[PDB]
Amino acid sequence: GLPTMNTPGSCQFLTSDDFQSPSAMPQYDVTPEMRIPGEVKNLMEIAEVDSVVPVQNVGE
Amino acid sequence: GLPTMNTPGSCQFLTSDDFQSPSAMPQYDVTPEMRIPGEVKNLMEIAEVDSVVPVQNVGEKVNSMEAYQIPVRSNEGSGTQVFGFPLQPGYSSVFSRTLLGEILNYYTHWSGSIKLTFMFCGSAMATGKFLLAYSPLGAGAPTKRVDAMLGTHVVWDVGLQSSCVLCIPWISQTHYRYVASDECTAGGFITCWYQTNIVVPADAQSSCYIMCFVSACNDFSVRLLKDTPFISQENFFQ
Amino acid sequence: GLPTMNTPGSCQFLTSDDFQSPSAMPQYDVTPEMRIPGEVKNLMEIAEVDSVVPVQNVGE
Amino acid sequence: GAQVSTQKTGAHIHYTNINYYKDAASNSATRQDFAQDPGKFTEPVKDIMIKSLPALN
Amino acid sequence: GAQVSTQKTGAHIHYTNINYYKDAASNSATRQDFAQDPGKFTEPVKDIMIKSLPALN
Amino acid sequence: GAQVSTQKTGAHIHYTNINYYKDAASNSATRQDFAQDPGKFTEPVKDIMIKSLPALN
Amino acid sequence: GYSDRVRSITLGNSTITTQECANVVVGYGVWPDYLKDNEATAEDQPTQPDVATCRFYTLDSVQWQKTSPGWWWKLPDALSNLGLFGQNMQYHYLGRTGYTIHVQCNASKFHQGCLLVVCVPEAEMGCATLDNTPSSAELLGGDAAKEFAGEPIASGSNKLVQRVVYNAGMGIGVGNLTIFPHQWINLRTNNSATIVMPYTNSVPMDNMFRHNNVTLMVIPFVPLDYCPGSTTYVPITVTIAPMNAEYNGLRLAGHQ
Amino acid sequence: GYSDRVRSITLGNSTITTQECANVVVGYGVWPDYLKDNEATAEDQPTQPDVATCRFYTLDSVQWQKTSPGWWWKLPDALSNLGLFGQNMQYHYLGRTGYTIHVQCNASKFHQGCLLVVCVPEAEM
Amino acid sequence: RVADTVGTGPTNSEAIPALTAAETGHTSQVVPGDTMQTRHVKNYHSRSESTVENFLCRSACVYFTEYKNSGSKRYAEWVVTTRQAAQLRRKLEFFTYIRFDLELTFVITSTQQPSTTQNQDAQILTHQIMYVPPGGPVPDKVDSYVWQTSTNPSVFWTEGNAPPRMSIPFLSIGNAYSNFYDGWSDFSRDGVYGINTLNSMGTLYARHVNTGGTGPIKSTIRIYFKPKHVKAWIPRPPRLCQYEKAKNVNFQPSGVTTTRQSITAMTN
Amino acid sequence: RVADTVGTGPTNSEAIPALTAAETGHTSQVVPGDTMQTRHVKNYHSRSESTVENFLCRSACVYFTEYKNSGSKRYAEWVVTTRQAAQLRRKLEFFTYIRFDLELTFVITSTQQPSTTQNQDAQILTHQIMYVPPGGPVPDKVDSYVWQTSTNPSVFWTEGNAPPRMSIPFLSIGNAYSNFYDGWSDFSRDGVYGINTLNSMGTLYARHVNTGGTGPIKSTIRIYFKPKHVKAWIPRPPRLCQYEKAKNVNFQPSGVTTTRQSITAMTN
Amino acid sequence: RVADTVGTGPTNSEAIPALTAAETGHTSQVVPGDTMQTRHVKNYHSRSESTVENFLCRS
Ligand SMILES: CCCCCCCCCCCCCCCC(=O)O
Ligand SMILES: CCCCCCCCCCCCCCCC(=O)O
Repeated sequence: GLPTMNTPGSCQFLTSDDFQSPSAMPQYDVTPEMRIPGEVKNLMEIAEVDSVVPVQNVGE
Repeated sequence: GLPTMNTPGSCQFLTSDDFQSPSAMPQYDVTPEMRIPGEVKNLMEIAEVDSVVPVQNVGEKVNSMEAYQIPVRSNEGSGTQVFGFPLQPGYSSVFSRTLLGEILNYYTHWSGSIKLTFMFCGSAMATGKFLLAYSPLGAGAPTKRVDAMLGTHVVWDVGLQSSCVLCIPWISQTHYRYVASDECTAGGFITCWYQTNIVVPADAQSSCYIMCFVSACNDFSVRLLKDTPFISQENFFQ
Repeated sequence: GLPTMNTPGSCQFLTSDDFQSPSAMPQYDVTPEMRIPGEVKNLMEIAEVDSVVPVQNVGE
Repeated sequence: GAQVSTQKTGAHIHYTNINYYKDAASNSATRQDFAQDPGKFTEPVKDIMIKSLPALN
Repeated sequence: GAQVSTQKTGAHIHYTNINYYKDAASNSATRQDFAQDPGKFTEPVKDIMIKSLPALN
Repeated sequence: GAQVSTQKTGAHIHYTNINYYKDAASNSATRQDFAQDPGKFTEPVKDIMIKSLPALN
Repeated sequence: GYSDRVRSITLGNSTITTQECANVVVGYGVWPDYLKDNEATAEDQPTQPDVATCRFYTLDSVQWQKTSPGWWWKLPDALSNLGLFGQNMQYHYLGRTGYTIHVQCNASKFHQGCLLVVCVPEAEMGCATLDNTPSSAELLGGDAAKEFAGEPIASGSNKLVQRVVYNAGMGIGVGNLTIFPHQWINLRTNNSATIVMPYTNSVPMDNMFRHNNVTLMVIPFVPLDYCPGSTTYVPITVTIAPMNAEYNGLRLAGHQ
Repeated sequence: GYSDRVRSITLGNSTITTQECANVVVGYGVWPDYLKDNEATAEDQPTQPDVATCRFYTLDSVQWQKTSPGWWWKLPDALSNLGLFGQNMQYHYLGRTGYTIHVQCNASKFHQGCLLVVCVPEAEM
Repeated sequence: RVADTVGTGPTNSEAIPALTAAETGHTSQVVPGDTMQTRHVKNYHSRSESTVENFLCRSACVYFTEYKNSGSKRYAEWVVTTRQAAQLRRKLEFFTYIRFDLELTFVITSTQQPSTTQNQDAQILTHQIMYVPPGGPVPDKVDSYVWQTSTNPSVFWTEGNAPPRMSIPFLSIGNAYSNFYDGWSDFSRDGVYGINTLNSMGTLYARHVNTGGTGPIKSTIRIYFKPKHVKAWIPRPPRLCQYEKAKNVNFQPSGVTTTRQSITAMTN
Repeated sequence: RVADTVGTGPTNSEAIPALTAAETGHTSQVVPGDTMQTRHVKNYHSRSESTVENFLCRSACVYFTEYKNSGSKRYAEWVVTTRQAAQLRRKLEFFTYIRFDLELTFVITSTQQPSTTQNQDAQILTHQIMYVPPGGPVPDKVDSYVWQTSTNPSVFWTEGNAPPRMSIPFLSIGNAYSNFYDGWSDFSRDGVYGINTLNSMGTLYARHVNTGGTGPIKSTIRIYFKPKHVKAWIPRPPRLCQYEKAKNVNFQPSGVTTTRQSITAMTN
Repeated sequence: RVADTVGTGPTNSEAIPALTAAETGHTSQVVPGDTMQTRHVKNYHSRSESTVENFLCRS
């Protein structure tokens, strides 16, 4: 048994945390990927596309 | 699962601890750095800068700008004492509020030499000679000019350059002297005397003033950082 | 998170234990050492020195 | 088989990661995948158009 | 990629540190950065002044 | 930078130790320092005396 | 041969010549310079009026009296209505510039006085009333000096800068103003003080009207005093020259 | 640059600084020095207190009046009860030493006066 | 390492190290040896505790607030400000501009509150802390959709273990944090004046995830700030005054220093 | 390793190993073989438990104090002194000068105190320990600003886990700690006389961070000292007397040894 | 890393960057420099929080 210390914040839950956890099912065979059009890698690319502006946004 | 033991003190909170913890936001893009003047890397560099000394800190004088000024006047007999203050910067009232003293109130131990700078503020015609002396601990404070001369001293002459530097050598049995006053370590006594009477022409003022500046020397150092005595809050501010 | 087991005796206090613990003050500058006479490395060396014996330890 | 990668830092420093599971679905997310290409959504049209030419000629 | 550095010790001894996060903001503080330069605050003036010459001439 | 040292064993076997702190005051005690010299306390006198010679001559 | 005391500074079409001066002080050892492309947030090209903006401008003089607590000027406000430089800032949303400060006082050998000339970045004055922030008119004086008061402002329920001299308005000790770049004018030894300031600010460029970068303050540690029949009026004059001034965000004139 | 008039003399823990001074005078062109073995009559080793004895000592000041005939001091008697140097001579039968003399007077430009500072060997009154 | 004194011997010379000019403003820099004879001394002293990082690398409690498992005040909200604690504020004030990563430790303690109800059973309380960026919707009630935190960083803590800990990247629109701002919020100059104008760090909300027992429970959450990777510029004098508000630097006027009986006397 | 005896055979000689002089003060150093015939024996014995570090590398309780969650005495203050515990004091006294790093373990136990109040509910107590350097402001009340500890080292402990542990660097103005000082605090020599003159290690304060239940709770904190990296010089005789004060070495006079019936008798 | 603007100088030309057709449906792609004189600015800004994984990697 190697000696170990426990850091403050042990056993705490953070929404934005990145860690390794054990899979519910061992060795599952995932369905093969297929080619799909309009693949998205960044949100900014969607914002570059022009959008109609409701400039006359008054009343009716 | 590797076998592990838990050390005593696991799950404890220490103010001064250095560890690695997970960021609240992953992969944040920090704003780029830009060049700024007067960059600071050490507190000591701020203490090296001279600070005006409220030597005349008596009664109403602290309330006016008269605290900093030290009174001098032409006198019938040479040998009168201009002023006397305790050597230590941290505990003494005279040096407690200065740049170096304020930094010291933060640290428990202090080490090294202090430079004191004195600038005459009288008319061009006015002339005079003063004796600035430091007396080593364990000797009663000097009561006469002859006693003061035994302690290491610099004789200053007004005219030509108008400022003088008396540098107090560190003379301590210990490597470090406590900022808080200590019976064991006594820093010393610093006093000023008239080497000669001030002389002025008719139509020139008999009485002038002398400002004092205090700073950390190159050899100066600090340790055991502690909370400062002056700052306190009854309640959180709004 | 690597899997770990806890040994029996975890979180226990032993008088004669040798472990690594975090300093109360970080990066303190310790006062320099100086030469002192009669340095001691072993208790036995003190016992080698002769000691007067109260052989007549009776009454007054 | 330890893997050494760069960390997220400012401009104008490496973190070690070891996989302890074989499911491959137990790994961390691929946050550092900074690749973008607006060519699909913007400039969809077949014939290419130059920045400064009449759009219709 | 372990890094080996010197420890804080007296005068008149190495500690291993490994980064387990990529945020780079999760690292320990840089306590050992003992660099100082009073030239900015003290001796600010353009023309350099020698230690033992009349200050004004 | 792991350090390998011998263990305390009987007569008539190595332990690995790694420092995880830089304070240097956080290290374990130096139990294995078996050095002794009674010359200071015993045989203090300037002129050396042989084991079998008259003590005063 | 030459004299350390004699100096001559030439900026634009204005030349300053003092027979006696203390060595010139660069506050952080940095000369003022135009902004780097690497560090520049704004895409649009900047406009540099060159010599027009970069010339000495002389402000209204003040009278040094035996009991004057102090005089203080907000520098950006000081040059806000003076020549092309006042016009350019009113026209433009963003401006960054270096500042040259020159404080001149003349007295007879018999006169004795000591003035402290200190330029302080981001000085924030504090109102006499705790619940109210200080008024703009009290905070900045355009075309006129603002004067420190020896006594603390009396009890009040109105906007009013706290002017007590020892606090200097910043609620900090007057003696520790040494850390800020400064130059001492002693009547026996010095005729005038020259301080050169690098541009200082967190942002590379800032709107001049909303925000003021540095504040020139003059306080006499030692009171002026003279024997009878000597000149009883002493004049202190502040001359300020912009350095490497540049402007961006061409906009219609005026601030609101 | 430098000024002929400005001077600074440092002996032991005492430093003297005068903005204006006449050129320093060495009386016979000879610096004071320790005695030679070739010239030494006494067999016993001498004791040299070094910086203790060798420091500036300040005497009681006098008042210059419009009619003061003169002021005179016997130098060995002057330092006979001052610091370690007064103590060493009282303890020891024989003493030989060099002497540094510094006479300081301060007056306004308008003042006018001339003082003669002379050191005379073997003056017999 | 501290500079070590050089041994010196007596000399008479034209040169005048002790003499200098205050008017130039160049601080005099003279060693003890120039003023007096000295002996060669080596110094092993280290300036390693005066570094800005060491001075500002210690946890301090910026603020604490109380919330109740029952009754009207279900959850506590605090705007995130350094100024409300004097010790943290004074040290930060020492530099005009500071750049630094932030380390946050939260300590939560629950105290039972006396009540008329009897035979209470208390399951372990779980506490949720949620941080909202400017313009994120504020919760109006403890049971709100805002408590889901899909787009908001949030931590859940179970009583009886190490306090939750997080690291914060340097967050500013500006290149550096500004301790003092001499400016108005608007171009006109009529409006609030102060550092409060550049104050937009968001708000923090704390609530009981669950109620273990019928009796009233009050929980105090304490927030601790530790600067990391510190970078400073433009140093400022010591404040020298007690604080009055966290939104302004307004001060009651203060004497320069404590007063001794006489200029000659060595007693404070 | 222990020295191993050499085998010897009978001889008649001028040389006299057994004969020696006590007056010189050089301890006699003669092997068993010189006095009698001996046989060659190898020794595997090791002097590895007599080392100063092994002798002084074990935790001992220097002192313990009690504080109450309610009532007038909210927190406990103890000045940090080695002398108040006899076992720690006696072993330290064996060397006149000692240099050593300090290891500190605090054990806190809370006991419920009987009371008239009923149906008490107790949330887990959290305990704060804060160490103040000489001249740091002392807390005057449990709710003081001093408890923020921005400039002061401090530890927070939650009941039910390993005791908090810290390492201390060698703290002294002096090169070595002085077990005995033959000196006065002042030059005059009128004043306190003793080791207490060199005593300035600071003070330690312990308080309940929170109160779980209405009933009174008393908590005892025990402080444990373990020397590390030990270095000793100038060894001193065994004390041979019961202690009386921790500020002085004053002693009631003591007989040299326990007394047997007669010089001839082998019975104590 | 975000694209960095290129410095531009005044010119009179047949070419018409600002003019374009909405009907084609090809989004117009014109830099600030084409519409007005600009100064060379380097950008250290990073599109590292707009990635789909970062946007959807939170509980
Ligand atoms: C997820 C919970 C924690 C949320 C933390 C939010 C970020 C707080 C950052 C505060 C930085 C304060 C910097 C000094 C004062 C100032 O410049 O405003
Ligand atoms: C943060 C909590 C722990 C605080 C520990 C403060 C330092 C205590 C050091 C005590 C050393 C005692 C050395 C032997 C006796 C003596 O020489 O005074």
